[PDB]
Amino acid sequence: KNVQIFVEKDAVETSFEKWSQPGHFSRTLAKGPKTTTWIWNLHADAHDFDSQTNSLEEVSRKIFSAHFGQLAAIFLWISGMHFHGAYFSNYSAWLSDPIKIKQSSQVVWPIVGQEILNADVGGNFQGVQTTSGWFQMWRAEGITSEVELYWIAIGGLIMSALMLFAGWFHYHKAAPKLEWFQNAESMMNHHLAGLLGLGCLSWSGHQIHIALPINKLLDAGVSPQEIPLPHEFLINRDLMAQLYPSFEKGLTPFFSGQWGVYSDFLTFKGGLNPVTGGLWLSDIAHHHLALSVLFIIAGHMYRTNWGIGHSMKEILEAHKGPFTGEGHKGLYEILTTSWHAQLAINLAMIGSLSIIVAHHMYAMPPYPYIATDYATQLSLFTHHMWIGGFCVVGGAAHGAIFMVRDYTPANNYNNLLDRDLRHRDEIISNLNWVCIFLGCHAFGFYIHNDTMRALGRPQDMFSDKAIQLQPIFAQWIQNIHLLAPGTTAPNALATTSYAFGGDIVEVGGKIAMMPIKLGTADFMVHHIHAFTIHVTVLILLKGVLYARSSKLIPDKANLGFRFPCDGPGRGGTCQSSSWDHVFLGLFWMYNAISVVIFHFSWKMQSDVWGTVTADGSISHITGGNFAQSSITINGWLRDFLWSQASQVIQSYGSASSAYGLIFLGAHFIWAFSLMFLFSGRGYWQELIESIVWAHNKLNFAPAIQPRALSITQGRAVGLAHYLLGGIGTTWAFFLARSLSIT
Amino acid sequence: PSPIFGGSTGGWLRKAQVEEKYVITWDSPKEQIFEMPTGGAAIMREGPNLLKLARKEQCLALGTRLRSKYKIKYQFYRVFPNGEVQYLHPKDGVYPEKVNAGRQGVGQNFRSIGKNVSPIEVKFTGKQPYDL
Amino acid sequence: MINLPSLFVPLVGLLFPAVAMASLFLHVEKRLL
Amino acid sequence: GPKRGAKVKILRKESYWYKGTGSVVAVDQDPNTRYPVVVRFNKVNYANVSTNNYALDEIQEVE
Amino acid sequence: DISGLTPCKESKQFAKREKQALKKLQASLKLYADDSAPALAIKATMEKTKKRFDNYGKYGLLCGSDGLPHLIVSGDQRHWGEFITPGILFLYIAGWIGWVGRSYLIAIRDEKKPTQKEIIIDVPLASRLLFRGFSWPVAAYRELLNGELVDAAAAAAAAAAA
Amino acid sequence: SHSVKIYDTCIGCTQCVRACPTDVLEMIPWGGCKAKQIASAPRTEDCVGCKRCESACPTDFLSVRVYLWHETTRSMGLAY
Amino acid sequence: MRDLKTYLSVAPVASTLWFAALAGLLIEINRLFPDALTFPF
Amino acid sequence: ANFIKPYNDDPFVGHLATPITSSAVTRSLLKNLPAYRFGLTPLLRGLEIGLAHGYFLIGPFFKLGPLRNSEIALFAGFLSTIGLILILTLGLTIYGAVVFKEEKVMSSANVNNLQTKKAWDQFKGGFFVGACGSAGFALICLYV
Ligand code: CLA
Ligand code: CLA
Ligand code: CLA
Ligand code: CLA
Ligand code: CLA
Ligand code: CLA
Ligand SMILES: CC1=C(/C=C/C(C)=C/C=C/C(C)=C/C=C/C=C(C)/C=C/C=C(C)/C=C/C2=C(C)CCCC2(C)C)C(C)(C)CCC1
Ligand SMILES: CC1=C(/C=C/C(C)=C/C=C/C(C)=C/C=C/C=C(C)/C=C/C=C(C)/C=C/C2=C(C)CCCC2(C)C)C(C)(C)CCC1
Ligand SMILES: CC1=C(C/C=C(\C)CCC[C@H](C)CCC[C@H](C)CCCC(C)C)C(=O)c2ccccc2C1=O
Ligand code: SF4
Ligand code: SF4
Repeated sequence: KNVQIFVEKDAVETSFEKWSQPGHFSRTLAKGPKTTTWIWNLHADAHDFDSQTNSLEEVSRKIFSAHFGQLAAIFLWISGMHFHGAYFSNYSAWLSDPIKIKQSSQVVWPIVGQEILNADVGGNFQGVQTTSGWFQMWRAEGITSEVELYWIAIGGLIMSALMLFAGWFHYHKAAPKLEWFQNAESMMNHHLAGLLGLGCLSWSGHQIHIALPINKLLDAGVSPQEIPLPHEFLINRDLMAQLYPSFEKGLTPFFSGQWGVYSDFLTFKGGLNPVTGGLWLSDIAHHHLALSVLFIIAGHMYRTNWGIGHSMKEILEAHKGPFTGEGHKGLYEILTTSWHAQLAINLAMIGSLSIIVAHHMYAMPPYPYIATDYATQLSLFTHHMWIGGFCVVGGAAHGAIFMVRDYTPANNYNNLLDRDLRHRDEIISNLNWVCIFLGCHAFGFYIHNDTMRALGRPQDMFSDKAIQLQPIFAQWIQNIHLLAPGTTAPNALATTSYAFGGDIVEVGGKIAMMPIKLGTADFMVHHIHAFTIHVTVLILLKGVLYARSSKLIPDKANLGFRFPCDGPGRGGTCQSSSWDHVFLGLFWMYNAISVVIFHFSWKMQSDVWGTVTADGSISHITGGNFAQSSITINGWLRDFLWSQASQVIQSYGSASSAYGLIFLGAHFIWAFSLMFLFSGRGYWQELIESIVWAHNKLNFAPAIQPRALSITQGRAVGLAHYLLGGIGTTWAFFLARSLSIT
Repeated sequence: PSPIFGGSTGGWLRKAQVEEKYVITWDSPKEQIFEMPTGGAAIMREGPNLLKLARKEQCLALGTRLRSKYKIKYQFYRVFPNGEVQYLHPKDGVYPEKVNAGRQGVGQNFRSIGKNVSPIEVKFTGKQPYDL
Repeated sequence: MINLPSLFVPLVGLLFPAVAMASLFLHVEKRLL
Repeated sequence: GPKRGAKVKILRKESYWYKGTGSVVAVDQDPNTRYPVVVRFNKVNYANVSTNNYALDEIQEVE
Repeated sequence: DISGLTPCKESKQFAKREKQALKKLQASLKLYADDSAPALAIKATMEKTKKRFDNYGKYGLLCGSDGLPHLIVSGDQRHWGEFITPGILFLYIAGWIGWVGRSYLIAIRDEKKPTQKEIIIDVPLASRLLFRGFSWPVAAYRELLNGELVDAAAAAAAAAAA
Repeated sequence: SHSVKIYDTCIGCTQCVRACPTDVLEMIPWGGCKAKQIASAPRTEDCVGCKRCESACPTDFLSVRVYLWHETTRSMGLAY
Repeated sequence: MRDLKTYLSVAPVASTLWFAALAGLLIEINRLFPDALTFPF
Repeated sequence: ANFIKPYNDDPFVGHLATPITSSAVTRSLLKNLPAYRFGLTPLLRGLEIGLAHGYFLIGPFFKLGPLRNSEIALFAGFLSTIGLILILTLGLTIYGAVVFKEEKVMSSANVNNLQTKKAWDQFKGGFFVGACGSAGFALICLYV
């Protein structure tokens, strides 16, 4: 057998000795501090496990146990939330009337006049309005009572302590060997079939037996109280056959292969629930079933201990064309002997996933009563755009850490990796052009519109009334999705989303979904999206390809991943390291995602969101100003930023006045960053010397000598304040704007 | 006797045939793969090896990787467009890190650094404080 | 006269800089001078 | 002059440790050496260096 | 009075601020039933608010035409409670910290590893030192006229210039 | 070209010569210090100016010193 | 447990305990004697 | 099989011979363009080039012009193609006035060379004739 369990017993003694010696993990820091730079190095190097030991087995043991610690903090986080929903919320009052009661799971103490933050939300309750969608998620599970939330909170605490115990057990008591970690084919079979497959099967089981029948009674108008205990849905088929009259057959049409009997709970109707404005739970139960069969079957594609199956190595090595040379040879050693190469894939995938997740939750809203909560819709969408943005660049950082540290030329003669490095001047110069081509056109469309309008010539602007730029490719695709129910998807009753066209869904007088028409003002913005992604890719790609050498520095790989420069000769060598490429690309991701959430917040408010009256008279939030006000920069500056600021700037004395303070606080922090980004270290260290003198004059000085922040560190400070202040100012602007319109 | 390489776009430019170009020679006891300063990989040939580069640093960077990583030792040349060659590294066959009888003093101030003159003293002259 | 701005502004705005940018280019790129 | 183990004050102006005190470790008896005296310090400079060579006219003795 | 200001107990605009602040909380109070937790919280808030206006009225503070309290820092002894008396208080606590912290650095300086005791505090020693700064104006004065407060000019390193 | 000067506080520990990436400095015989060797700058025209030599010099202040000078194609560090 | 005591004496642990005790000092005084613009009380 | 090798069997030269660089299509196509054709006077080299450029520079001026919707939409833009060609020619005069050097020895056995001062002048004047003439040619072809 090749797949076995290898574990070392009693590997590391558990004592408080090392806790009292900061910097024990590295060879240079263990001597103790001499300057204040030591304190900074202590934190920057604490998780760099690769630079602490040379053994791959010891690095892998540290990573494994740290995953248990990360999960234990997530369980504690989840257990808190459920606890707040059970003791500091208005969940019951919300369940009885989820159109008038606003949501809240946080209560502040009254101590310095801050009680004003407890808003008058409803249901004889005062608290801070929360926009995480905990409530809607609980209704979809069929919660209905605070008691049930309490058990989740106790079970979250127990799981959290189980994780803490497992991470301690696997690092000190039962430390598993290197052979165990290097089992990719086994690991893939378990994550596909076990984690994802049995996860979707059991979840589907909860949805069919507990979540489906409770939701049917809530939707029909039954008060929570009259709904029976969830376990009573598991015992009496009489209760289950009244709602879905195919339980009288039981489980026999499943083993006879007559699955169309269950069309009561395995639907493919599409659209949304006219009552709640969320997806049909019956579609979601079918969704998890079809997934779980796919995941369990996919977890049999690899060979472990029995002959049958694929070896990952013979797959990749078979793929070689006459342009690619050796093709995929060597990518195994890479992806089974280096943790950096793994994160580079994984973070790029998980970050892309969170972006994908945010696009699908506003167009096909999966929870009930969430589509008309515009504060939740807006908050959840931007959040995943940010988390997606950070993880994507984080994949590119580890790709460049891999090229510097784990990459070897002898392991890769003439393969795809070796070949990319060989024409790296061609990838970068061609990308460079595509960037100069996309920016001059997409941003120059706005300038033209800014000058034409200012010169009194609107007849010559790129608009829906002048020179049109109609997005005909995306309009063509919308028609296909609209005509799809019946033809291309003959068993589908309605379209996947109403964005491609169809009818208007409304819950409580508010609009949940509407067709989203695309015109030339849409078209122009989509290129800005195109353009800012291509530039971000230009910086990160360049950092990975030139991580080891350049024409400028031939021995860049000997200097390391993150070095400040190679001196003021050879012209300027500042920011040549691949860490500095990651540093620059963080500012672009920021630039790119900011335009995305600006585009989403304004298009939804202009052309979807709003209320209605008799004869379907739709009144939008900003009244349809999107086709003729977003084609110029002045229109974006005056109608989006200036007009919609009125809430956050007039929030004083109200319950949303914390958003006005955090608004100013983040404008302050953002400006504070510019002191670190524009200046440099040797002006600050001379400044410290005059200060130290005033201390020496008075007979005292710290024995840990004060030293200015280093070149690399002064950049990482200025970037962290730039993001914090920038994202924060928008955070405060988005919530005080959307709480006032929801 | 050029090593085994499939080519790359990071090689020499016009500067080579118009301005000075550099070659480097080394002797290897066996066939081993090394990293190119302008390219990712290449197999060196047993016996003498000849490589053409565009900068002195690129040539010297390869030497450093050939020294403490493979235990071998090399010669640098400057080649002009007309055809005149120059012999550069090592200057006198002996490495610059090891003292060799016969070398001379170039560019040495016979005092410590705090002993330089004020810039107002050398006013209106065509020099500098560190050239006195 | 009242007809003067439609004569000078193309001359000053388009003609003078095109001659001046041409003149400086020749001077900057001239080897023995 | 100093001996081995004497505590001196640096009088070099461009030294990191001007007007500062420290301890003589070795004095080269050969007078061809221009800076014969190794003086050690307990605080490091900006390059994290702990010692330096000096001449006899650049150090003062404390008591 | 000073600057044409009026005292707050006699300001017509300070009284209007008191009424409108109470009216705002009463109109929020009417939407709740009398025994419930939101009605008891807003009733306690109007007591806190009403005590805030009463306190200022007799405080002896000065109001303007805006109706807000103003502070006088010329040095008048009649408005001492505004700056002098809380000023002397802060000086006592700020000079207490600086004195005590300096005692610590000077104490652990004569040692093998002084830097070790700045990242990892000798707490028994630190605790002792922290409370010896209660008589700092006497202790900082004894060292000034001793020679142990300020060092000599030949003990400070100086930049090449001077 | 750039200017590289070498002062008499040089203790001759060869660390600048081992750090130079373009072979500008070398060690020569000298009778003024324990190691009887001083650094020398015979080929300052290959000097790119990156100052790696000064980051390696242990004396305080430095024995080796680089001063910015007129730039050629060699000190600009161009491969074109 | 002389090593846990040295761990509790490290600068960031002492800083959070000292601040926690000192923030709560100011919060408690502002709970009993609130709104003290000046000495007037 | 390998479709990528070092250009001209020189592995250290910084170029790659791919089917975009050196294939039978791109070889025969580039060898017959007027900037690289064997047997052309430098006037003729500039004439052709100019003949093919002035003809399509017309288009964006006549269609997306400031006076595109007027009865003098064709005139407006043709004039502005001539003004574009005057700027381009001006860039050709100054480039050759500085890149090439005057010849001492009347010795001239290659009067055909393009990369010289005398021929560049002929090449520059041929560009101006062919581009103003092709601007006028589709003035006739569009007036229909
Ligand atoms: C809003 C942005 C911003 C801010 C806040 C500062 C702040 C500062 N800069 Mg500046 N700087 C900026 C932008 C900014 N910079 C930009 C764009 C540049 C161009 C690169 C520079 C370039 C620059 C240089 C060259 C110099 C400064 C200096 C200073 C300091 C001036 C002294 C001072 O104001 O003490 C007050 C301290 C602050 C305002 C920092 C905020 C501290 C907060 C947390 C205090 C909160 C208030 C209150 C005390 C709360 C009590 C605390 C609690 C624990 C009880 C201070 C740290 C000089 C300096 O360092 O001299 C001392 C200096 O020489 N900066
Ligand atoms: C069916 C088997 C199975 C399952 C479910 C998992 C599940 C997981 N593995 Mg894993 N693994 C397996 C087999 C399995 N592995 C094998 C055989 C190997 C050796 C090749 C590995 C080697 C491995 C490594 C090296 C790492 C993981 C990690 C992880 C976690 C990924 C993070 C995540 O998505 O959190 C989702 C979290 C949850 C779903 C919570 C579940 C918490 C526990 C574990 C419950 C599962 C136990 C049991 C099946 C539940 C029974 C339910 C009951 C009602 C019947 C996840 C908990 C990573 C990790 O985080 O480690 C800590 C990691 O670094 N695995
Ligand atoms: C699963 C995700 C993941 C993992 C495991 C790692 C792991 C690692 N990364 Mg990495 N990284 C990630 C995501 C990840 N990263 C992402 C998303 C990015 C892009 C932003 C990066 C960018 C990145 C760079 C650029 C570098 C690393 C480095 C490292 C290594 C050492 C990290 C360390 O010691 O930090 C210790 C941790 C800290 C010092 C914490 C500070 C975190 C910030 C400053 C505070 C956050 C603010 C907070 C959330 C809000 C504040 C609010 C305020 C009011 C208080 C380690 C291998 C470094 C390295 O050397 O690689 C080997 C390195 O140079 N990574
Ligand atoms: C508003 C501020 C601003 C602007 C305009 C730019 C502009 C640019 N940056 Mg950026 N950059 C900025 C802030 C800005 N940056 C900041 C704050 C940072 C610090 C983090 C950086 C860091 C940075 C890096 C690291 C990179 C860039 C890149 C680029 C270039 C993108 C290519 C392109 O489309 O150019 C086209 C020009 C524009 C989009 C702007 C003007 C558009 C005009 C109006 C249309 C055409 C005009 C025409 C040509 C001339 C006619 C007018 C004239 C006759 C008067 C471009 C020059 C990237 C690059 O060079 O890749 C190619 C790159 O890698 N920048
Ligand atoms: C780059 C962005 C951009 C674009 C696309 C336009 C587009 C336009 N502007 Mg402009 N404009 C811009 C930026 C831009 N503007 C900026 C930044 C400003 C502010 C300074 C202005 C200010 C401005 C004014 C004041 C005016 C215009 C006008 C115009 C119009 C005509 C211009 C014209 O005839 O040019 C000539 C065009 C060309 C010579 C086209 C060359 C490009 C060709 C097609 C490229 C072909 C590439 C080809 C595919 C390569 C493959 C070859 C291979 C197949 C062999 C046109 C709609 C005028 C108007 O009336 O508007 C209607 C006008 O009066 N613009
Ligand atoms: C300050 C000086 C200045 C002046 C006087 C002008 C004048 C003009 N511009 Mg211009 N421009 C300038 C600066 C200036 N520009 C700058 C700095 C920019 C870049 C930001 C632009 C960008 C710009 C654009 C994008 C456009 C103009 C256009 C125009 C024309 C106005 C529209 C119209 O009715 O013409 C309509 C034009 C005609 C009816 C025919 C005019 C044909 C000309 C006069 C032929 C000139 C021939 C001659 C050989 C030119 C030699 C040039 C050189 C040697 C000096 C007019 C000729 C528009 C244009 O060219 O229209 C086609 C146009 O699209 N301008
Ligand atoms: C929310 C939450 C929670 C909770 C959770 C839970 C409650 C879970 C559950 C879960 C579950 C409760 C699961 C279940 C599972 C089950 C399963 C998964 C089953 C399966 C089975 C099967 C698969 C079968 C098979 C078969 C057949 C069909 C036939 C033949 C025979 C056999 C046996 C083979 C916690 C506390 C953690 C924390 C916080 C959060
Ligand atoms: C798109 C595309 C393409 C391309 C194409 C092209 C690019 C074309 C061009 C074309 C052109 C661009 C053409 C031109 C033409 C021209 C002409 C046709 C001219 C004419 C002229 C004439 C005939 C003459 C004139 C004159 C003179 C010179 C003198 C005076 C008199 C006259 C006026 C007569 C391809 C194939 C790749 C592929 C597909 C796509
Ligand atoms: C200001 C600045 C410094 C000076 C900053 C230093 C020396 C760091 C000071 C951090 C202190 C010591 C940490 C403690 C923070 C404050 C004592 C408390 C502020 C927090 C409030 C909320 C209380 C640099 O060292 C530097 C280096 C390189 C580029 C730019 C710069 C730069 O801009
Ligand atoms: S400046 Fe750089 S290249 Fe010049 S001698 Fe010093 S280390 Fe060598
Ligand atoms: S200059 Fe510095 S590195 Fe060079 S020999 Fe002297 S002490 Fe050593």
